[PDB]
This record gives sequence, structure tokens and C-alpha cells, in this order.
Amino acid sequence: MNDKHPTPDPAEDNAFFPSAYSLSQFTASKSDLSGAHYPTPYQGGRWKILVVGADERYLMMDNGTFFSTGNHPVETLLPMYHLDKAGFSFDIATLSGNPVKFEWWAMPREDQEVNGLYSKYQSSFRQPLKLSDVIETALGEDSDYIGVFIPGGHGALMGLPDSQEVKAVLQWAMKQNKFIISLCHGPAAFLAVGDDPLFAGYKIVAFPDEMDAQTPSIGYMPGHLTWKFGEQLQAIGFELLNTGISGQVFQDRKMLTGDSPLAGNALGQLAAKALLAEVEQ
Repeated sequence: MNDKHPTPDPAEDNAFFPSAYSLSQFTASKSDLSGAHYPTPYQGGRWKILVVGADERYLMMDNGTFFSTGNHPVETLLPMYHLDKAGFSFDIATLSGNPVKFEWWAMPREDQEVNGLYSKYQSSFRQPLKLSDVIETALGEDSDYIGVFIPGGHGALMGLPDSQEVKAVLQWAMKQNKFIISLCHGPAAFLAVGDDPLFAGYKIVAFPDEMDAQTPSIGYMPGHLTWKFGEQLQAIGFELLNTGISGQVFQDRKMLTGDSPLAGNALGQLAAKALLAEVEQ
């Protein structure tokens, strides 16, 4: 209960879930989902949002252990929940086409609304599209995507940050003036553009590197991260706005970001409002 030892994951050798203590502090049985009420939702039936999810659960730490991570389900589902109520549908993809991997230990088991939304999308999380197919047939000048959503969780730190596929998607979104929506560790994916200065001067919130340096001290992760995505984001032009976390969000043009696992509800409100205002041409 107050145990700070990482919790072995029976599926994978030398792999650990967060400690029982860290779970009692950083997860809850209910979310703070609120204000998802849009009286005049989009009903045009065209515009959709592309979700780029994590296909891996096991992240290699600096001491040889695997953190049993994935996408954070609250960070994933709260924004979707608002966008759903606003009238937008989702297509879900991973790099490999393998199933989206959730941090199930952060899923709020008592939250009827959040569990209802997962039920609606579960077939797509479990059997997602392969991003290469999306890039081949669903983007370009006349795409039906109004935006792209890249949820956080430390799973976002694998593959996405240097995928040439993610690069193509981000280049397309900026070129075609589409929304890019992310939070927490999700913005690590933005690194995929490599040395393309496309994001120079953009302002975002993201999970602070300094906090990643400290959570393993209470067993949240079984080791430390082998690199620092915040510093890398700064190095390609991003201004990181936040030192700590509070669940806040920022909109810089069509780039919408949230700061942490506290930011899902606010990011949903922000995204729904922006996309509703947009759907007007």
C-alpha cells in the first residue's frame, strides 16, 4: 500500500509497473472529466481526428529494467471524450499496426463515462490502422482529418520521436494548416521532424524533464529515462512554457498542448472549442 518498490509485471521479465505507493498518489479510480457539453455539435459527418498511439509497453530504463508503460488512458480518453461530444470521430493508428498499449494501472476503474468511451473505441485501439497506410491514402490536400492527436504516457517516447512516418504526418498537418493536439510526453513525437525547422518559435506545455528525474525515487518507474525529451524539444525551436504541472493547456496557432496527466479535461475543452469554431468553411 505504502510500498515504494516497483511492481513486477508477470508478462515480461525484468519489467515493472509503478510501485503501489506511486499508484496511490498519481492515479485515481475516477477522472475529473467535466464540462463536456456542446449544444451545437458538428454534424457534417466529414471531419475526423487521427490518433497516433503507442504500440509498445516496455520502455528500457538506464539500469536495464523495463518500465511497463504505454499511453496514459486518462490523457488519451478525456480529450477524445470532449471531441466525441463535439461531434468528431476518430481513426486510431500505430507505427507497426500492433495494438495500442495502455497504462491500464492508471485507468479509472470506477468512471462510468470514461469506461463507456473506451467501450466505443476498443475495437480500434485493439486493432488499429497502420500509419503507413494512412499516409498513403488518407492525407494530402483533400484529407478528411481536421487534426492529429498524439496522447502522452511514456509509451510515446518509443518509435514516435524518430519515425519518418510521424514526420510525414506532422509536415502534412503544418502544410495544410491542421490542428496538432498533444500533452504530457506526447510532444516527444514532435521530434520526428528531425532537423526540419518547422516548429521554430512555437510555444508548448509538456511534462517537465526535472519531474521525470524525480518520480523514480518513489518507484513510479524502475529506473531513469535514457534521454530528456524536453531539452531535445527546446533544441529544435520549441519554447517550453512550464516549469511545473497544474493541468494547464496552451494554444499557439493550431498547436494545442497540455502539461501532464492533470491536463486531459482542459485539453478536451480547448480542442473542442477550437475545432467547433473552425468547422466553418
